[PDB]
Amino acid sequence: LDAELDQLLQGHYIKGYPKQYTYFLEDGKVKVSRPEGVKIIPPQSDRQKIVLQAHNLAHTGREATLLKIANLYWWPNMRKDVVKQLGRCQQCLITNASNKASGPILRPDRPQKPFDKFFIDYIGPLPPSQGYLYVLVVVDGMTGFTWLYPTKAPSTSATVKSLNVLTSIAIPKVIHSDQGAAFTSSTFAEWAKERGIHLEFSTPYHPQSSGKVERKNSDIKRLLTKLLVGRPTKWYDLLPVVQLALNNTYSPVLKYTPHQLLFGIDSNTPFANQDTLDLTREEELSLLQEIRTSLYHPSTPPASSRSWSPVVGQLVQERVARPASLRPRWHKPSTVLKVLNPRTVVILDHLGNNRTVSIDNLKPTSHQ
Amino acid sequence: LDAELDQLLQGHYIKGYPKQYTYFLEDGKVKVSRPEGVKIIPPQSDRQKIVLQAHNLAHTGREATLLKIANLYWWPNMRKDVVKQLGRCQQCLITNASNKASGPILRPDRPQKPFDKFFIDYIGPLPPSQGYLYVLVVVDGMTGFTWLYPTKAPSTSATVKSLNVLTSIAIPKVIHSDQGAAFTSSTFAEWAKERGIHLEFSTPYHPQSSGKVERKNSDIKRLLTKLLVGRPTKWYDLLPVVQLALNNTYSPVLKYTPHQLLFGIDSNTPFANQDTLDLTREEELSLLQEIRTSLYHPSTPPASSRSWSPVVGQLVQERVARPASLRPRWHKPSTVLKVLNPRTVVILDHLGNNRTVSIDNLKPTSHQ
Amino acid sequence: DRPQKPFDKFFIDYIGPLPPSQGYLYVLVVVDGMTGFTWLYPTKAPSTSATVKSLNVLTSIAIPKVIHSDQGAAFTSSTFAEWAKERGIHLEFSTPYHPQSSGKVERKNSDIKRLLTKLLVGRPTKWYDLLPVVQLALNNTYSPVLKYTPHQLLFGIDSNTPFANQDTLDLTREEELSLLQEIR
Amino acid sequence: DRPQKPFDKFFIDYIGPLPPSQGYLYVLVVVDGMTGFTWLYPTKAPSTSATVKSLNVLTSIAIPKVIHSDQGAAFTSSTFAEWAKERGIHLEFSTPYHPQSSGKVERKNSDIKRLLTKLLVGRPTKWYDLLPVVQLALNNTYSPVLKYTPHQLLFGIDSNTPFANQDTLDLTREEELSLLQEIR
DNA sequence: ATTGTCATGGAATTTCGCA
DNA sequence: TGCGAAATTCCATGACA
DNA sequence: ATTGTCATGGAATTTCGCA
DNA sequence: TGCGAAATTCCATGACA
Ligand SMILES: O=C1c2c(c3n(c(=O)c2O)[C@]2(CC[C@@H]4C[C@@H]42)N(CCN2C(=O)C=CC2=O)C3=O)CCN1Cc1ccc(F)c(Cl)c1
Ligand SMILES: O=C1c2c(c3n(c(=O)c2O)[C@]2(CC[C@@H]4C[C@@H]42)N(CCN2C(=O)C=CC2=O)C3=O)CCN1Cc1ccc(F)c(Cl)c1
Ligand SMILES: [Mg+2]
Ligand SMILES: [Mg+2]
Ligand SMILES: [Mg+2]
Ligand SMILES: [Mg+2]
Ligand SMILES: [Mg+2]
Ligand SMILES: [Mg+2]
Ligand SMILES: [Zn+2]
Ligand SMILES: [Zn+2]
Repeated sequence: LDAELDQLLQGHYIKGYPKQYTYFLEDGKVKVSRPEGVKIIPPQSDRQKIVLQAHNLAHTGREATLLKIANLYWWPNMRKDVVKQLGRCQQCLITNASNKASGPILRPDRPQKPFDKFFIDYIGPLPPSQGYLYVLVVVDGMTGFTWLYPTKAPSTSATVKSLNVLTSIAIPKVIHSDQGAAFTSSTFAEWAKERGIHLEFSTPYHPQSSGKVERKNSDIKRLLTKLLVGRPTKWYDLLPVVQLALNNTYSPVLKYTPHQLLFGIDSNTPFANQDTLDLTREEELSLLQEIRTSLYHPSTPPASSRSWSPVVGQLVQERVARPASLRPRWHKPSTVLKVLNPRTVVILDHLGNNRTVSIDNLKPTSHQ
Repeated sequence: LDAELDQLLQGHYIKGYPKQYTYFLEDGKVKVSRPEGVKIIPPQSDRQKIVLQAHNLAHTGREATLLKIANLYWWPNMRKDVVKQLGRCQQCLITNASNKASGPILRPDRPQKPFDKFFIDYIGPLPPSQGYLYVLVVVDGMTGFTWLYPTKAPSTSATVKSLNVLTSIAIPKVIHSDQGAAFTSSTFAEWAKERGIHLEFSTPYHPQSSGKVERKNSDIKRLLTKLLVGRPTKWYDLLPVVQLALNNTYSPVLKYTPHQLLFGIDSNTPFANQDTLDLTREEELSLLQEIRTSLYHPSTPPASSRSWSPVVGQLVQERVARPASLRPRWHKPSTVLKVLNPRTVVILDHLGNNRTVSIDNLKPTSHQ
Repeated sequence: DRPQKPFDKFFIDYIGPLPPSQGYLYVLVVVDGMTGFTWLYPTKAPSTSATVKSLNVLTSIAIPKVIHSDQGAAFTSSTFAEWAKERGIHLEFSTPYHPQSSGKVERKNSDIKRLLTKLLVGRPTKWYDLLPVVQLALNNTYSPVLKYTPHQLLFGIDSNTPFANQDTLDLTREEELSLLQEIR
Repeated sequence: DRPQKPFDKFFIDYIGPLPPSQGYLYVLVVVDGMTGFTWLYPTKAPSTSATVKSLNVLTSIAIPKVIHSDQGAAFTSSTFAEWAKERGIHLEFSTPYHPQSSGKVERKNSDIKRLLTKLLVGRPTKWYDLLPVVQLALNNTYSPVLKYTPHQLLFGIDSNTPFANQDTLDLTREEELSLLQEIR
């Protein structure tokens, strides 16, 4: 834009160029005496190359790119031009970290009845004990009642074998699990359809979704650790002891044990609660139905000062799962198809695939 | 204490036992009709065994152990007895997690002059490039100026070879590093004594102490990642490009590049700042001395609501470095010998060894 | 006297020898006295070790105050007595040759022996895999005397597998001839 | 006219062939025109590739606006001209057989040639390891004309290694006889 | 086509025992 | 109708690799 | 015998250009 | 003496594995 700069040198006003400054010609280039010093005003036709050259030195963000440019040049709304470049640098978009936190977590309603929802997951590999390396953890959502099964691998075969023993007691409406090879298999889907069990899956690489079982994994390990202090790690024989120990342990916030929430009566275990001895099983089952409904339910916490929530059509980027050494931590921009809830979203990547992801594994693409 | 319980059955008042309750005998055991129900009052001589039996079911904390006990018994100040037991369970003390956060971080003063303090660390293993796997990162504390050296291992030999090339420019007062094999060696101590360089070491397993270099490690990798997008990871030839790129990059908060803080003048690099062209090198060096002193210094952040700060004589526990599967995450209690600063401490473990640790790798032993 | 509750009394007994299925020959039958809930464990023998191996699984879910059985060798052994003593379980025995349990239990054990027999005919070597379906059938079987099924009495909720189809349990003339053909 | 600054002009030249030390035979000498700061790189030849390999290390710390050298083959080559063009470095040459630099620089290059000679005598094969100490010596050497050392002029601070001991630099009668013994 | 959870032990707050 | 202490509740902290 | 750091891009706040 | 917009400053967020 040498035409735009011509009128400037003459002396007549152009939108963006402050009138109170002296625009002169020197060394065959339009200059301006600014408070900071004399800066070259490059023609609009040159500014993109300049912004790009400055940015490409260390692939710097807004201010660091501006501070370089400002050493030599001046032009109206420089940062608008810096930001246009940042938003078009594929390398910056896929390598840089987010600076916007996810919206506050959801506290899904507790399943209403026992056997409405199970949460399943594997712990392991653990030190080999009796040829076993893994533990299948099954947590009833409503009660917290846990069933532990030692396995030789986190396989479909071992899950099916174990779940066939569990399901002899009662059959669940839904089985929630993560996207582990063992649960996403066709053989497992077949095993569940065959029984009227609905398989629900967590968003990928988001274990907080399986929070219920994950949290119980912590207790199982903490207790095994304690019981194995100063002894070899022979956990296989402890699984039943741990299962019974935990299923009969008070949750200080509920003032109930998973056993009590499942049966409404302690069995012949130490310190069994005697409070309903004079009640009939019906009077007892009535009180249990009342306890199950009145349990404490946590509320969503306050959103952090700089949180972001998904919007349909928003350009968002998925986190690379197992990023190789010296490779980007982010995927290329994607479009938000549907906002399932404020923490779960459906995205369409560049390939054309529909993915249901957690906002924890997303960042909103910067500079729009 | 059957003598203590005798006077009770008779009807005369005992300190701790509320007078308004009816203390009777049934099935050869002292009972009490309490609002919750009829509970057995065991003799003081039995309470320790009871508390221990309840606790040992799932090695539960205060409330969960109390809720079990309270199902069968009642005695004055039950929790005082529960807490005495918790504080004596070695398994609980070494396995349980802390619930008290560290005090707020210190923001050590920026070294006054360049070469007063260097921060050194290794990045790697990286994808092999020209037989090289690691990068030796040397950050001047005052300026942030970085020197990168490709190595075949994080060895003393490679550090010495590299540092002999660096020290041809200037010799530093102190070299701060972590406790990596390469820096804690006798050969390295010898190399530094030989030069009047004082070796300073970070508390073990606390990379925030080497914060200055660690943070620069992030930039080096972020830039290498960007420059290697869609190309094989041939980083060896990029080290000089990256070094120059970063040393000449603006720190938005300082409004200076590490090069400018080291020399007070940009070299023949793109967008070199021309602001001191008419100044003499002396006028320029004078302004540089003024810039170096007026740089922004961050302040310690507010302490979290539930933070803990070390006290001499306090029973504290060190974190196990590489805890084996199903093994405790904590060491046995230790005594705080000296509080070096509110974030660094000297401890004496059970062995009789003096260790300078970070409070981040400590937890205050619960129940005193 | 305090009302009947679950885990007050478990009635245990062995069914078999049955035709071998997955190496198994017996079924240990555990019936909760109050609810009538049934747990079936396949064993390879009616021994104390097989009883202890099986009951160790059950007693990891809930411990009964009393175990009731006949004077079978596996239950009268000092090993079984030591196992129960360790768990605070009182052992109880019926008089030899006079097996008394309870109306509900006697009736339940009858349904078990008959339901097993019904499904054995045709597939006498496939019963190992059927134990979970047999158990769900038995536990979602309406009690005419109590108005509720053993699943309802134990959990205090309806089951996701209601067994509304009240089957024959009595062998068909075709199953009778097929059953008398196996006995050869 | 604008005052003299560091990185305005680097004066480069080769010292050697020297007795082989760690396979190296030459020293490329870089002297900043303004501060008089010296950088010494050992090469195996006075070639363009060895000059480019060495200067690529230096130009990763700071880039001079101008490089000044004599008409040596390594500096007059089109490869060296392409390298400098890429870095925006202007090349400058002294007239053949008439090597002009600057007073400060001519004097510095003299101290370099003499300091090297002084330490070569006795250990002519150990100079590779000495280049860092030689460099620190040279850069913490007080300038009578400027009042400051090249370390002070470049960094604007005192050095942690002040070379207060102003050594002879002139060979002792013992070093003279030992030097004339090597030349055999 | 889904979604965090909850034991833990000091601190804060409520309740108890007595008057 | 209010005190001091015990009991209960709150809730940040950290780990499920 | 020691100790976090700082690029990043929206938001908040200050400054600029003009009157 | 005050407006609207641009420039600057602030600062939470996350990663140095
Ligand atoms: O529980 C898990 C966990 C984890 C993983 N996986 C699980 O199944 C699983 O249950 C799988 C295994 C296969 C399947 C796809 C899933 N992978 C992929 C393969 N892989 C690696 O990439 C590294 C280890 C590993 O197995 C996980 O990384 C890691 C987090 N943790 C602990 C945790 C951390 C933070 C939290 F907040 C919570 Cl609540 C829990
Ligand atoms: O920088 C490091 C880092 C780390 C380690 N080490 C370093 O030298 C080092 O520099 C050594 C190596 C040997 C020496 C004893 C130290 N080990 C022990 C052996 N080892 C493992 O136990 C696991 C990997 C590994 O090398 C570290 O774990 C991990 C954290 N990071 C990244 C980081 C994380 C969080 C932060 F907040 C900051 Cl600022 C930085
Ligand atoms: Mg999993
Ligand atoms: Mg998991
Ligand atoms: Mg390190
Ligand atoms: Mg490091
Ligand atoms: Mg019998
Ligand atoms: Mg010459
Ligand atoms: Zn970029
Ligand atoms: Zn314990």
